Amino acid sequence: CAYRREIHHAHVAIRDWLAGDSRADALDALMARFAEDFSMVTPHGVVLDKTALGELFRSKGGTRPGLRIEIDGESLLASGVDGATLAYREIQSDAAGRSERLSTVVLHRDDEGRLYWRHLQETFCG
Repeated sequence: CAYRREIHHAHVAIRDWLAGDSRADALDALMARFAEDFSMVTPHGVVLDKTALGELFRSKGGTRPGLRIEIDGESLLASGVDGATLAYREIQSDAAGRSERLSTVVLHRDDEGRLYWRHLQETFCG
């Protein structure tokens, strides 16, 4: 579905950016997926707004060569005319190692079907 697709495509863009295999003007296009009022809770229990996430991604561009990101365990928790809330699992692996986290995302949709990230919370596993 469109929601599952957005979760996957966003992470492919994130992976390419972190690995240094991104398209031209990649970061702006990536940050455009996030709503103005986006907020997230990282696995460290730290809160980041859109501006803060953008600064973080800027500093991390190309820092994880060969990075691979796997998304699975997607579950539609709620959905309506304004969007949906879903849960999923994210696995990251590179030379430095592998990490697993569980996430909850709130996606906002406009009438043209376009999706924007409104909220994201992640929790480390293992």
